[PDB]
Amino acid sequence: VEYRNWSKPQCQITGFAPFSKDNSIRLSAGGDIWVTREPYVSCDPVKCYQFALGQGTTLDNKHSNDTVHDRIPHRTLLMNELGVPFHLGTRQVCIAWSSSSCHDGKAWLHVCITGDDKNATASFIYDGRLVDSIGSWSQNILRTQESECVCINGTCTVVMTDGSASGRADTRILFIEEGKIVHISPLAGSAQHVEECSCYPRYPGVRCICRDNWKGSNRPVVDINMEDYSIDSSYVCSGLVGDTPRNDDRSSNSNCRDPNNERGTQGVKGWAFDNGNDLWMGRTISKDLRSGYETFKVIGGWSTPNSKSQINRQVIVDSDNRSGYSGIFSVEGKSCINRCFYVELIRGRKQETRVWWTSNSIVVFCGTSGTYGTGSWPDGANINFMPI
Amino acid sequence: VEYRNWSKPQCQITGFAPFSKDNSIRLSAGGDIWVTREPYVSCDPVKCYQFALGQGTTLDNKHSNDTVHDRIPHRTLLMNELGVPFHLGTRQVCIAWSSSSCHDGKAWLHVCITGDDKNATASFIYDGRLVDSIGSWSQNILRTQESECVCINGTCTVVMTDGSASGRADTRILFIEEGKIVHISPLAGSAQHVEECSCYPRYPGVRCICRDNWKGSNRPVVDINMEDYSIDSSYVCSGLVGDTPRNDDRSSNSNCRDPNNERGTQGVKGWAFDNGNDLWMGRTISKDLRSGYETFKVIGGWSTPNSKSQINRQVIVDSDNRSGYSGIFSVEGKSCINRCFYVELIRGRKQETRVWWTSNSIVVFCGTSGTYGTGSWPDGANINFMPI
Amino acid sequence: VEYRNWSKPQCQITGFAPFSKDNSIRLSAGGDIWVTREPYVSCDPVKCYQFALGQGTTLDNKHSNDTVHDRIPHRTLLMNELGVPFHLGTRQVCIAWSSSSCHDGKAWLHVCITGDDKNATASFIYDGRLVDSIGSWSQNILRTQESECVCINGTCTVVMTDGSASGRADTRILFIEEGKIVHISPLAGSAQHVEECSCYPRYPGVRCICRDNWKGSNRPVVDINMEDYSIDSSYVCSGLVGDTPRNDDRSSNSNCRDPNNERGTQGVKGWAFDNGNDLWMGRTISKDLRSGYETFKVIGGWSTPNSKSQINRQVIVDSDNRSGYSGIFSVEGKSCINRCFYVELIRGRKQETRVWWTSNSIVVFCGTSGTYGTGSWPDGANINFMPI
Amino acid sequence: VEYRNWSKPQCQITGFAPFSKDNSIRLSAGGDIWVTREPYVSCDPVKCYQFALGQGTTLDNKHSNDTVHDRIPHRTLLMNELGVPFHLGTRQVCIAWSSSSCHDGKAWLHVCITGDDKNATASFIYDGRLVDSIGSWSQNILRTQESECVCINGTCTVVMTDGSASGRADTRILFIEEGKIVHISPLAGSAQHVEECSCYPRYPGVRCICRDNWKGSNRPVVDINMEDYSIDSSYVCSGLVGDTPRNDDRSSNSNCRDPNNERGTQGVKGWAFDNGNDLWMGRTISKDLRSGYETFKVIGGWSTPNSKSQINRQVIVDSDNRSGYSGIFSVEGKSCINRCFYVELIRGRKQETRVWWTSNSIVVFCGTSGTYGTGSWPDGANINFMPI
Ligand SMILES: *[C@@H]1O[C@H](CO[C@H]2O[C@@H](C)[C@@H](O)[C@@H](O)[C@@H]2O)[C@@H](O[C@@H]2O[C@H](CO)[C@@H](O[C@@H]3O[C@H](CO)[C@@H](O)[C@H](O)[C@@H]3O)[C@H](O)[C@H]2NC(C)=O)[C@H](O)[C@H]1NC(C)=O
Ligand SMILES: *[C@@H]1O[C@H](CO[C@H]2O[C@@H](C)[C@@H](O)[C@@H](O)[C@@H]2O)[C@@H](O[C@@H]2O[C@H](CO)[C@@H](O[C@@H]3O[C@H](CO)[C@@H](O)[C@H](O)[C@@H]3O)[C@H](O)[C@H]2NC(C)=O)[C@H](O)[C@H]1NC(C)=O
Ligand SMILES: *[C@@H]1O[C@H](CO[C@H]2O[C@@H](C)[C@@H](O)[C@@H](O)[C@@H]2O)[C@@H](O[C@@H]2O[C@H](CO)[C@@H](O[C@@H]3O[C@H](CO)[C@@H](O)[C@H](O)[C@@H]3O)[C@H](O)[C@H]2NC(C)=O)[C@H](O)[C@H]1NC(C)=O
Ligand SMILES: *[C@@H]1O[C@H](CO[C@H]2O[C@@H](C)[C@@H](O)[C@@H](O)[C@@H]2O)[C@@H](O[C@@H]2O[C@H](CO)[C@@H](O[C@@H]3O[C@H](CO)[C@@H](O)[C@H](O)[C@@H]3O)[C@H](O)[C@H]2NC(C)=O)[C@H](O)[C@H]1NC(C)=O
Ligand SMILES: *[C@@H]1O[C@H](CO)[C@@H](O[C@@H]2O[C@H](CO)[C@@H](O)[C@H](O)[C@H]2NC(C)=O)[C@H](O)[C@H]1NC(C)=O
Ligand SMILES: *[C@@H]1O[C@H](CO)[C@@H](O[C@@H]2O[C@H](CO)[C@@H](O)[C@H](O)[C@H]2NC(C)=O)[C@H](O)[C@H]1NC(C)=O
Ligand SMILES: *[C@@H]1O[C@H](CO)[C@@H](O[C@@H]2O[C@H](CO)[C@@H](O)[C@H](O)[C@H]2NC(C)=O)[C@H](O)[C@H]1NC(C)=O
Ligand SMILES: *[C@@H]1O[C@H](CO)[C@@H](O[C@@H]2O[C@H](CO)[C@@H](O)[C@H](O)[C@H]2NC(C)=O)[C@H](O)[C@H]1NC(C)=O
Ligand SMILES: *[C@@H]1O[C@H](CO)[C@@H](O[C@@H]2O[C@H](CO)[C@@H](O)[C@H](O)[C@H]2NC(C)=O)[C@H](O)[C@H]1NC(C)=O
Ligand SMILES: *[C@@H]1O[C@H](CO)[C@@H](O[C@@H]2O[C@H](CO)[C@@H](O)[C@H](O)[C@H]2NC(C)=O)[C@H](O)[C@H]1NC(C)=O
Ligand SMILES: *[C@@H]1O[C@H](CO)[C@@H](O[C@@H]2O[C@H](CO)[C@@H](O)[C@H](O)[C@H]2NC(C)=O)[C@H](O)[C@H]1NC(C)=O
Ligand SMILES: *[C@@H]1O[C@H](CO)[C@@H](O[C@@H]2O[C@H](CO)[C@@H](O)[C@H](O)[C@H]2NC(C)=O)[C@H](O)[C@H]1NC(C)=O
Ligand SMILES: CC(=O)Nc1ccc(C(=O)O)cc1NC(=O)C[NH3+]
Ligand SMILES: CC(=O)Nc1ccc(C(=O)O)cc1NC(=O)C[NH3+]
Ligand SMILES: CC(=O)Nc1ccc(C(=O)O)cc1NC(=O)C[NH3+]
Ligand SMILES: CC(=O)Nc1ccc(C(=O)O)cc1NC(=O)C[NH3+]
Ligand SMILES: [Ca+2]
Ligand SMILES: [Ca+2]
Ligand SMILES: [Ca+2]
Ligand SMILES: [Ca+2]
Repeated sequence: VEYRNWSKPQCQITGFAPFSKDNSIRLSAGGDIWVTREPYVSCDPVKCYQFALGQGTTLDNKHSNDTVHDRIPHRTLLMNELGVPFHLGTRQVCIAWSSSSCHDGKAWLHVCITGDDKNATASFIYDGRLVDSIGSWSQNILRTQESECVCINGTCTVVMTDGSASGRADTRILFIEEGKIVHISPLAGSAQHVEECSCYPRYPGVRCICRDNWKGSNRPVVDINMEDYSIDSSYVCSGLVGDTPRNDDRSSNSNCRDPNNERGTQGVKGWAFDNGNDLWMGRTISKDLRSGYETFKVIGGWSTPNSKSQINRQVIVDSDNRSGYSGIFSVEGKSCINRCFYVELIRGRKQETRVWWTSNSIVVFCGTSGTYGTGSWPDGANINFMPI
Repeated sequence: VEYRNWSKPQCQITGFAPFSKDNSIRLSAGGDIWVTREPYVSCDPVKCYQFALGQGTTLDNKHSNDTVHDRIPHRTLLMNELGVPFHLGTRQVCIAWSSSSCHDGKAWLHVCITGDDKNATASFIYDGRLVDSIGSWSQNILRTQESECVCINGTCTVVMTDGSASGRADTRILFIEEGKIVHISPLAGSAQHVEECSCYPRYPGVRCICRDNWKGSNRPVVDINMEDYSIDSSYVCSGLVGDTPRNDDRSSNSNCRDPNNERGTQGVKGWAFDNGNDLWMGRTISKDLRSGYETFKVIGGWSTPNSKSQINRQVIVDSDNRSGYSGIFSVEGKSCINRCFYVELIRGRKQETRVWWTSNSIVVFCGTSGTYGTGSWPDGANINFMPI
Repeated sequence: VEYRNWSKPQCQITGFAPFSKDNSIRLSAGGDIWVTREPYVSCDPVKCYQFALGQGTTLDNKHSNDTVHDRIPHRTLLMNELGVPFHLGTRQVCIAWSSSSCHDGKAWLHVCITGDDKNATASFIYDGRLVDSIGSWSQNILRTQESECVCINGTCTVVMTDGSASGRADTRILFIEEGKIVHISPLAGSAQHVEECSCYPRYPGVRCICRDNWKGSNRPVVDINMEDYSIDSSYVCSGLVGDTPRNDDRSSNSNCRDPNNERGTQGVKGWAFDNGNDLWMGRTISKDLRSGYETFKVIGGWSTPNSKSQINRQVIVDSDNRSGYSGIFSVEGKSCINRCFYVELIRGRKQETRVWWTSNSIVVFCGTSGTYGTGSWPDGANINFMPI
Repeated sequence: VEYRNWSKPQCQITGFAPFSKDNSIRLSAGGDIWVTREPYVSCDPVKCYQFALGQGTTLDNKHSNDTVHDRIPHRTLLMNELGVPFHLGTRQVCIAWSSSSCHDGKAWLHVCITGDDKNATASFIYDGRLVDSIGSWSQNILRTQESECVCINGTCTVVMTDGSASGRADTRILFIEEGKIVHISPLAGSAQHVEECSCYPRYPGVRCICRDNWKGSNRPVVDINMEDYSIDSSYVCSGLVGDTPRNDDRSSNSNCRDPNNERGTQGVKGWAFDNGNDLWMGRTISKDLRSGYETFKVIGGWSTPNSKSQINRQVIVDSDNRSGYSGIFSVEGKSCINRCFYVELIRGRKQETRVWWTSNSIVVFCGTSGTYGTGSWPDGANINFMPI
């Protein structure tokens, strides 16, 4: 077993082909399936596994009541193979409410976070044993990537933030190799609030399209240099730019430099990636809520400030449907490394009222160089059918 | 791991011995088991796995209502080992309503199809990652083999059709090696409507006994040359010839050349195979419906037009029982490659009315050179016992 | 992987130590667990697996009604590891109502029998594929060992009988190597009715303590020579001799030669083994029914006709409890090959009336050279608790 | 595969980081999960597995009624990977009410105990087969470690006691290598009643912090020499000393030599470990009951009699919550061997009355050299939600 490093050109994609779905909510109406949220997937050198943060209970349990709450001690990192849902025999990889996982080539890595909001502990597990841990550095809800981290040449990198969500915070990028932290570096560059980074490998470094939860609808970029521990911020030029809440497409701005101050506050985890001066990107269909999902390439979306010219769009989830979080995950090809993405479709309480629980299901597509068609692959759970 | 190529003489069989059954419907009355249809099996160099197209739900679910519909986004390729039914921990290999799977020796291949009837995408997955994809080429429900494809010397071949079911259509045979499409060839020869091909390897090529859904009760043959990408049609000489609806055994014709124009329209996926001038073949017992199943060798059924002389018959499912789809699957012996076959036994709605769902179970036999006996191995689900 | 041959001295045992139990019935009252009967276990070079003949249904199913019947098409060979019960994800190894399984060293072997009582087929599966098959030879319920077969030097041997249960029958001993039958030999020696043989390896041959279901309470012996295909009968000298029904211990006879004609008819599968002139043996506690179980060595029980002198007894199941079938299974030690045994504890219909199903659970002990204590490890299912 | 021996310096810890939890009780309210108690975990060279003594039944079973009883024949050693709970497909490793398991490097070892209180049998299983067994030596409930045993250089060691709980007893330390007992040695030194030893490897020997159930609140030490078979007793100097019932922290004594005679009788399995003259140790928060849990290092707690000076405390379970048994388990690092610990959280009958069953769940932390935070990770099962 050699170490991962990703020195292959990114695959020239043409859109996204259908790749997987797990129907968690439908099956939850007839079967013992876990209550989760905040999902993600990450492929080890051999196969893709699907993660999520389960709430120490199953859906048709009485314990499902009030799962809208994000943090509880009885929360853990569920992990199965991609395709197989989170049933009663799923292992619980660690105690956690915030997470991230990667695979350096040799073995896994799971940064699991539990504890109180004021003082928390992030445990670093690698190869199955616990190797290190870190304390909160600002006493306000220490959180992490919420998706797959990336390891180049034996060294994994996960960005982490602790401070206030809608107010400035303290973010740093830890370089943790073999489960052991061998460096920490704070944020540098023009970004105002970095939360929930979707990070992909781009030789010889790492890139992150994150979540400004305080000042902007535009998305912060974070650039990590694995050979130097140097950090850099920016923003996505895309005039089309998409977080949620969002302003409007003809009234949205971005200069690639600083928050657009357009409904900035609040948001959702998202993703995007470059191709020269072009930017492939996902977004919910709506500016106001997390309903439906759409992908498209924005011409000059990576190098020209405020470019709002799009080519190649695909509806992933129909506008009359729910979505939520989402992140990108990349996988090595035998020639180039492709980039795929997952999309969490949340059902239940707060939005939906018949029921008192909150859980999600997933869908996932992958970049293709070939031709494709059309559709809308959503949840499919009649709320009147579902228990509670 | 070397590549498959199948350069062994086909085993001289004498009938079919009992091999497997999975009791899916019975167990569905007491346990969380998936709703499926369109099953099939395919043996990797080591063991046989059983596939099916599950409808994003379990049987004793409220989501089971109205599963007679063939296509929905919440449809996926379930896959377990042969014998173990599709329970709540079965992985969902991909999103799909139409499918096919093979194993080139090194790894698997799954051509999964989803999307709209007017524009669909067939995703090609190999070794776990997504390698290519293809768009619909005629805007009318792009479909595929519905059983195992065959790979000789590193190159897999799946025939595919898109166009109208009862009217002519556009069929081609794609040669897709390593998940990557490296050729496409359209249909050639005398066949009028090729759907649902049961294809087996016959060195140094591939043969397919399919489904003429528009003009004939006789079954179309398709011949693929792996070394040339050349195609050829014919029809099965068997005067006995069997699709469904079928005309009558004393009133059925076939000239090995073109549709018999005897109740031609509509049909069902089926199978058959040669042995010199002889043809071993399965068929439902009835001309009108898919009830019961029978196998037998037709003397001169492969080389003499309209031969209706049969030797060696076996009742697989009693005439007072249900059947449906069926396909052949072959497996290499340590001397010759045998040919086995599966039979889908569908229960539920449309035919059966007490319940509102549609699902199947399976049985499967294998060619033998030894002696055998008698029986009728069907479903076994008292509809009055079953939920809904 | 080399072939098994067993050229090690049998371990000098001193009684039986506790080894495993699977609580199938208790767990069946709260969980989806299979309905079975006729269990057995067999250790592959690495670990012990537990088999049984499940009735195509789960216990808290409505299909469980009337499972007292021994034969149905919807019957299969369930197989899990020893300890893990037969839950909804257990694979069904083949279609069968009568069975046997062994492991030649390289891979498994399962002689599975289905079909009609008048004409049946015994399918021979090895290494996962189907290699051969055999037809009934007398038109009256073709049956086999019902426990593990034994393979010495690449050649497996399973004894088989077809004919009437309580009247004479046609028994032969087939030598089936690599799934392929390479010889058959009929019965020889003094035995009158051989059914359900418990066969263990005794270099350089095989020995079987069976079930005379027509003329005797004494148990028939069967001796197979792997190097010659020669057969030999006898009977167990033990005056203590135990089948069921049995006569009485002070009124029981055996001359090691022919049926004692003492309640002879009917019986149950059982086991025993030699040690010089001594015979270790299991038996139900009662002469009339299958209730409780006891083991003990009978001094001179192997070489002296009618010896009824016992030393070293152990109650395995209390007299106020149920038992049933049982067989011996041996396992290689790093110095000598030990001999263990399983005991089927049947509950439900015929005997018990509250419920309408029939199923069993198991317990299993193993020979020890060390010291031991005392107990009674039975089922534990309150019939008033159980469903139906 | 080489043998374990543990010749690495113990890792200098700084407290305990969060490592795992399995939410068994919550999930038991919606799903088929086992009833257990007396849990523990033990890491094989590759991954950690979690053990427990299940009561031959599931929680929402009617058989769960009256599981407060410690011993029944229908009791077995459940074993899954750490994280995955004990669901219906968990294997039952052996019949047992008292247990211990270790891994010599090559394979496992399970000392399983069943039988009557007056005469019992402890079966020794290694590599899957049964190798030896031992009889009770005093006719009064033969018991063992109840946690992981330790094997240095091919030889495993489990301490064992048989005699009266609250009165003196007969304890010895058996050295059982390859499943075979190759020595036994009785207790030596100053200890009065040794029960439930938590034993960790400390090159080149083994150390055990046990349970004086008759004369003291202080905890007995047991020292085993693997190269000599020599034993030695002591007591923990910690004035803070903690068993339950306990006296009071300002009124508790210990001289490292003999029982403090302070509420001595009764107790609970516990743990502790040295670091020079310092002693890291767990304890329930309360002197009277098993509620809540706390860890801390006691300055001079290993070498100075009656030292009650503590530094570095952590609340693991809040004082308003339940705990119970607990043991230490160590795992090798790539530089030093760390020490972790598990904590059983029992719910149900005796204490809790709404329900009639008794079962536990678990939490588990691991030593860290890094920084940490704060919390209380308990069960989380609303007793009003739970069945029965
Ligand atoms: C789900 O929970 C809600 C409130 O959330 C918490 O409730 C706790 C106790 C627990 O479930 C935990 O999981 C959640 O964090 C329950 O809502 C209350 O239900 C009663 C039902 O009667 C409402 O009506 C009034 O209640 C009293 C008893 O409380 C009755 O005498 C009368 O009916 C009275 O009219 C009450 O106003 C509800 N409160 C809120 C804030 O909505 C809910 O019942 C539960 N539901 C389900 C389906 O599981
Ligand atoms: C299964 O579904 C049928 C119709 O199929 C769809 O129904 C939707 C809503 C959903 O289940 C989806 O899965 C299917 O695609 C249901 O049939 C209708 O049921 C009512 C029951 O009352 C019939 O009677 C009349 O209905 C109204 C309410 O609709 C009542 O006030 C009166 O009883 C009235 O007489 C109605 O005519 C049915 N329609 C059809 C086309 O048959 C069915 O109930 C459902 N069944 C089960 C057992 O799951
Ligand atoms: C289990 O089955 C028995 C008989 O065995 C078969 O039954 C079939 C239909 C199916 O279950 C299959 O699995 C078995 O091979 C059932 O017994 C009969 O039950 C009725 C119940 O009412 C008895 O009473 C009389 O029956 C009629 C309807 O049949 C009613 O109007 C009246 O109550 C009437 O008094 C009948 O005499 C029973 N027959 C026998 C031979 O015992 C049984 O009900 C079923 N039980 C359970 C708990 O699953
Ligand atoms: C759980 O068990 C208790 C007692 O424990 C044992 O019970 C056996 C039979 C079995 O469950 C085994 O698992 C346990 O070791 C049951 O308690 C008794 O229940 C009755 C219920 O009615 C109480 O009231 C009186 O009982 C008679 C019938 O026994 C009725 O006519 C009247 O109601 C009468 O007032 C009785 O006093 C209880 N005994 C004790 C010692 O508490 C319990 O019912 C059962 N419960 C559950 C929820 O599973
Ligand atoms: C990235 O990893 C691969 C794995 O070794 C390194 O390149 C391969 O390594 C050898 C020789 O370099 C052979 O496996 C192939 O020639 C290389 N590629 C592949 C796909 O096999 C590569 O050197 C590493 N990257 C860097 C920048 O050092
Ligand atoms: C990943 O590994 C390669 C493999 O060694 C690194 O490339 C080497 O760089 C060092 C000095 O920095 C040289 O000694 C080697 O000769 C270079 N390459 C190879 C293929 O040998 C590369 O820097 C690493 N990547 C990162 C991001 O640190
Ligand atoms: C089909 O595959 C086999 C796998 O290699 C090729 O034949 C075997 O290969 C070698 C030498 O040819 C040995 O494994 C045996 O002599 C061959 N057969 C078997 C069953 O082992 C074979 O050459 C391939 N077919 C063709 C037409 O090239
Ligand atoms: C499968 O592989 C064999 C193995 O090479 C092919 O047979 C060879 O054909 C080429 C030229 O076509 C020759 O160079 C080889 O010498 C031939 N055989 C062998 C055993 O070496 C065969 O064509 C392939 N089958 C198909 C259907 O393409
Ligand atoms: C039975 O099988 C074993 C497996 O090979 C044969 O004996 C072993 O084989 C070699 C050399 O004979 C070594 O593995 C050991 O010396 C033998 N025993 C063991 C336990 O390892 C043995 O020869 C076979 N029996 C006969 C009768 O030929
Ligand atoms: C099991 O195998 C051994 C291993 O060969 C057999 O013993 C050999 O017998 C042949 C002639 O019968 C000789 O050529 C060998 O030299 C003998 N033994 C060995 C260890 O080489 C033995 O017969 C076989 N057992 C059975 C029951 O057939
Ligand atoms: C404990 O086990 C290890 C496993 O072999 C022994 O030390 C290692 O063994 C070799 C040479 O000694 C190499 O694997 C490393 O140098 C050693 N340590 C490790 C972590 O790999 C060691 O000798 C054994 N202990 C004793 C006391 O003999
Ligand atoms: C564990 O194993 C080592 C490895 O051999 C033991 O150390 C050896 O002791 C013997 C004599 O007692 C010497 O022959 C070796 O040369 C010593 N060490 C090594 C690394 O070779 C050690 O005693 C064993 N541990 C225990 C607790 O018994
Ligand atoms: C730790 C935690 O609660 N994470 C969240 C989960 C969901 C969630 C959400 O959007 O529902 C918000 C959360 N907060 C953040 O991630 C802050 N960036
Ligand atoms: C895509 C799709 O719906 N496939 C079918 C499934 C079943 C089905 C059937 O016969 O029930 C028919 C289908 N149509 C075709 O296969 C056309 N050849
Ligand atoms: C084929 C079949 O029915 N086997 C039996 C099962 C159980 C059974 C029994 O004893 O319940 C009897 C059977 N008959 C035989 O084995 C004849 N020796
Ligand atoms: C064999 C057995 O019953 N073990 C116990 C389990 C639990 C238990 C307890 O504390 O609930 C006590 C037991 N007795 C002992 O361990 C004596 N040290
Ligand atoms: Ca925002
Ligand atoms: Ca037709
Ligand atoms: Ca008899
Ligand atoms: Ca005490």
